[PDB]
Amino acid sequence: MNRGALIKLVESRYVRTDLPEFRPGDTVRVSYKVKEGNRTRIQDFEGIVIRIRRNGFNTTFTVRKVSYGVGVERIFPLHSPLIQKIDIVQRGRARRAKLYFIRNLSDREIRRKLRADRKRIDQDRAAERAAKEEAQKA
Amino acid sequence: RHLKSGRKLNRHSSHRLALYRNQAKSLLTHGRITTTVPKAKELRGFVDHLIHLAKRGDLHARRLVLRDLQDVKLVRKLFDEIAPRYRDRQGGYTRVLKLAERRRGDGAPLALVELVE
Amino acid sequence: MKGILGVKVGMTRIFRDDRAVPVTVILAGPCPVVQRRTPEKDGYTAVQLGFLPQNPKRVNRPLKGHFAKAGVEPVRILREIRDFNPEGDTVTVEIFKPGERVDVTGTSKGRGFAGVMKRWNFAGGPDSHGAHKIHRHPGSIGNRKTPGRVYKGKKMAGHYGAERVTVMNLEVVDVIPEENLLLVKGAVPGPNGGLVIVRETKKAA
Amino acid sequence: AKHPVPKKKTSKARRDARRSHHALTPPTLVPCPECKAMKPPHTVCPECGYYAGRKVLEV
Amino acid sequence: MIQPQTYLEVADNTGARKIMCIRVLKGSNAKYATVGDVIVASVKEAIPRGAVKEGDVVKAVVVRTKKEIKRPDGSAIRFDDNAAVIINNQLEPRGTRVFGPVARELREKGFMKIVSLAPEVL
RNA sequence: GGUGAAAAGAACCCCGGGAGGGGAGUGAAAUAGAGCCUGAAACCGUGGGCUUACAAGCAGUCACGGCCCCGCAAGGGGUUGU
RNA sequence: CAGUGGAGGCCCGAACCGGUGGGGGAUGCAAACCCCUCGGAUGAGCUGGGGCUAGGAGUGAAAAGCUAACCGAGCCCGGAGA
RNA sequence: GUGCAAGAGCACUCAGGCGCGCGGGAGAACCCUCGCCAAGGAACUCUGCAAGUUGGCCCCGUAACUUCGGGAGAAGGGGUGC
RNA sequence: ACCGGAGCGCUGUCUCGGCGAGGGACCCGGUGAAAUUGAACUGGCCGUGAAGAUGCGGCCUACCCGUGGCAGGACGAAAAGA
RNA sequence: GGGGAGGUUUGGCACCUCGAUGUCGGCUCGUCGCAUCCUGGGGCUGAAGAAGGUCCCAAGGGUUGGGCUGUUCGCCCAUUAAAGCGGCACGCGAGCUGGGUUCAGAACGUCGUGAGACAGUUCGGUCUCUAUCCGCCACGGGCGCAGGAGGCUUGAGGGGGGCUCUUCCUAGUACGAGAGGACCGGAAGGGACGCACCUCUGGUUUCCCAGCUGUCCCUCCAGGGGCAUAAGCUGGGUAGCCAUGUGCGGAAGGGAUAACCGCUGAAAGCAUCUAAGCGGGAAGCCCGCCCCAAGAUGAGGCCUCCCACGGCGUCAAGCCGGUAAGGACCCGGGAAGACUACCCGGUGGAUGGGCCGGGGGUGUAAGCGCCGCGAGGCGUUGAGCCGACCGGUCCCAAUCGUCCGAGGUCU
Repeated sequence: MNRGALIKLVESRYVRTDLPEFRPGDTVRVSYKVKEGNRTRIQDFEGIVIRIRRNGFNTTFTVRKVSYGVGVERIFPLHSPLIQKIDIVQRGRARRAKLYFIRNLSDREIRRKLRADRKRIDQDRAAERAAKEEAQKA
Repeated sequence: RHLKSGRKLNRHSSHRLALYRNQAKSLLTHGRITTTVPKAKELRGFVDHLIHLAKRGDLHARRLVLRDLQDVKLVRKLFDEIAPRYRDRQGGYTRVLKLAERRRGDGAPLALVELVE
Repeated sequence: MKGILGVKVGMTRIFRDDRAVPVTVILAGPCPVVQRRTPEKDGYTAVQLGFLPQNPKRVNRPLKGHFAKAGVEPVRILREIRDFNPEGDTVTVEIFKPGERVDVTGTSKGRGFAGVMKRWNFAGGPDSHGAHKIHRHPGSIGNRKTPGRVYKGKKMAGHYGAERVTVMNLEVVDVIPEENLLLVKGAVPGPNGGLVIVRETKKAA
Repeated sequence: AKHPVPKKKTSKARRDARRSHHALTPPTLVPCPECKAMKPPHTVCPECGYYAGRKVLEV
Repeated sequence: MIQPQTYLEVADNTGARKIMCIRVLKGSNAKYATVGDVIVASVKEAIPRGAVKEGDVVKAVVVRTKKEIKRPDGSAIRFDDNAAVIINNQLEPRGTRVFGPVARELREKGFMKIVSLAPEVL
């Protein structure tokens, strides 16, 4: 009855691995929702991301995403009702895994400080229709 | 609620390092060394880790041993006799053990470290 | 009017329903029946349950290995659940499907000597202005020359922590009888690695 | 020489009670393996030793 | 966590920019307001050429906290500030043109005209 | 301010780093051992006798009782459970 | 008007002289100290050295302040065992 | 000596010179001194006491009033590395 | 650096506190004091009495000694009432 | 117009304390009263209903936050179920404050020729670290428990705890011209409070990682090094600790009752809650929940484990040197902790240091190639380093051993 971690990870039935790769660069598109008096809705929440607090199980992120007047920072949990959630434009060069400082002063200097990683795109294009080769053999 | 994390103490960061690093320094310098019991225990932990890193000889690990100690001389002695002997004795290379009396003149439990190959 | 032993495992948040749940899980453990208690011979109604079997040489003496049914000893003794009487078996979890709130009785983490500030929650004073002298002192006690004394059980500068605590009423989220897990709404006293028992609660009639 | 001030002479008996808790406690001992000496428990007697053979240097 | 004495703006065509908060309107010592909550308020300044003059003690339905309130969906969401909309003593929006995002927590307080006007329900 | 009639004021050995003791030896006396005549009172303490761990008190007094020691007996002493 | 020159119980500010506000200190480091902040900082400035004025007397950009750690009249000494 | 607009300022440090005449552990409250903090910003309080932000230098830029000297560093922003 | 009122920025002054660091406090070895002290075998309650009780009555409570810690009282010590 | 109650007002007396009883307000901790501020039970009504009015009963719980004044008080502000009154050396300075007050300075008015003065006023004004006894919060040691040792325990007797609001539905019906707007029962959400924990939320983490200037040092360069606090500055942060966070507690229900309302029923052919007889009926009362707890000297009960003089006491109680179950010392540490105690591990051993894996943090390092004169950039790469969390490991520290221990009153 040792290995307590193992136990607490055995009750982790939820195996959300069907989510793409995301890092303190950006995320972009979509999430889930509730709204209606009885469930039913899907609202699309994009934006530029922020924090990644990790527990493997609980682990959640938070996204900046800015609106009309001012912005909002939204903390999303990595493991169930978020449905597909799947990102769009990744980018990054997260020169630091802590995007608090943008919550302060950031407007045009948002972009000026948030760089991009073509690298990742190249990777996505690799895994793209090389998965067409798995639609052939191995 | 505290000491839930634990750590042998007294002094301060500056002197924590200073005492660890220098007692380690003067440790490998001579090989077998007398001191106080607690200082002894945590010291031997520290320099033990240092020697497991010494098991390799790659630049990075070496300078990093010099982050703690000093003489590249002492790092030659490190990586030329000692560190290559425990080549197949890994984890735990310190024999610190108690001693009779206590350091009279203040009443304090004694201990002593060894090479341990 | 029911019960079973256990030990503190996790505290997490299982996304049950569509609501997150702070969830204490408790390894209830296969706690075997042994020396029973009747009110004709003892004076009440309880059952003895040893926790986890780890006992050989280092046990020694009597054993309710004697009893009539053995099992040697756990590794950390046995306890008595009042109002209890099974049916001649060993027990772990199955006796509780979800939907059955239960009180959870466990030891509590220890805070050694507790300052009155972090015990009965006091002010201490001002963060300047007056004197830095008191600042975090329990203020004053009773009146002058009458009372003439201090109050027996007055909230004071003393100990807090190493205590027995019974918590009350928590939804048993689910039961894992394939192993030994009993997951309920998160709370539970003590460290993530200390003994804790389960007992059926009192609500309706 | 301030606020708290002993109001009366404490009794020699009282003295001897507060003292009744002191008592210069005795230590304990064990005999040295393969020699005749008394070292403290779990120690390495100066001249004597454990199973290894270290120190031994008393003239 | 809007507590008595807190400055905050409000997003309306109403013509009132920044109000202070008097007595959170709940428990007889509640003193802590979040989304959906209602504060008594004291207008410290506003848009002149109109109504809701500077000084008016007003009712206010809070729509934005800077310390994200929890969510049963596991998640949580905040804004960049602290804000409300000026409601009257009948409890109702004295504006007609709200500005920016507010929280669906408001629907758990069910003030639909505040929702139907919100151009970013979260 | 007082060792002793007298310096005879302690050679030798012993433990001991010395400090100081412990046999010897000095004298009537070392209970005169060196700021030592005669050393009282508080004052700290070594051992012995009596009693004390369900009890509320100016600390004693009256009586009963037990426990310990002289007394031929019968009586006396010290202590303290009520 | 432009340069120049470089006036000042001028300004910011070390040394140095002050001693505001909070804090510590309170049988103290200490019979006034220390810690953070402080006002002046070429002047009616600060100071070394040698000299002078004193007890109803001095000195005083003045408080009854200082005159040797207690000054509405020092200090010791005497009358004086008021 | 280097560095900072300059400086007997400040940081490190030359030469020189100490480690402060109890130390060893533990790592409780309350204390001393010190740092950081959500959302709120004087709601604290006799009082913004206290601490805080602001801070160097260059440039841009400055109101009522006035004895025309001042007010002025008024106030409000920009820059600073290599 | 003098005494009111206001505002702006800023902030553990506050809501309302949470954590951390060191130096004490705690244990071990060496050194080791003060004011105070009628004697102590020193409990609450309700009464009493030179009107404010451990001690006097009445009742109830209380196994014998400490250590860390808290200041109601012992009309607490200090100052032969300013 | 009368008679009382209480001892918080203004006061009469001058008994304790002048070889000293620190006189106002604020703070923190409270508590006791009930003449009740709110909540709960209700009678009377000029009580239709809602709301109110007064009087009974009843402390269990609760009794907010700001402006102005040193202020107690009091007016206002927004709230409130409600913002009670009173005592306790006008509670509380060997707990804080030191705003008020009456030290020495100075002033305005003011009286006084005056020195000075004023139940006038303005400004400034040193509040002492060591708890000896009772007391009070916690932690042990001594003996006890009329065999000995380990584990499990009954609850004698305590301590905590108790609260309250809002809409929805019954139903726009009962009441009522209308406006208004219900009782009876049920559904749901909130505030303050207590309780335990860290998963999420968020703060802390004193060396876990990254960045940065001056400087001196190795060793020239990259690379690192210490001072810049008791981390030199910043950007981050796991465990642990934490409220802002999380889950719960009050309850439900049982028993006699308070005020009050009912039945039968005489005394007294009638009537009457009463005299014997019943029933209903409070947030109160005893509970039921939470916790301490056999030093409950009354020292309880349950379960197992243990050998009979061993050599003295010859009778009647014991004495003594070693054993049996056990227990101890020391050790290894600890979500246990001032110390002590408490717990677990002690070579038959995963307790701790180290090593290896997971998780976590930081976020691509030292070096090497390539372009750029270069600052650096590009690759090397989600790399390096790894504090606590999770485990696997005898690698090294828990060796060896010592000591205590029933030898089983009596009727």
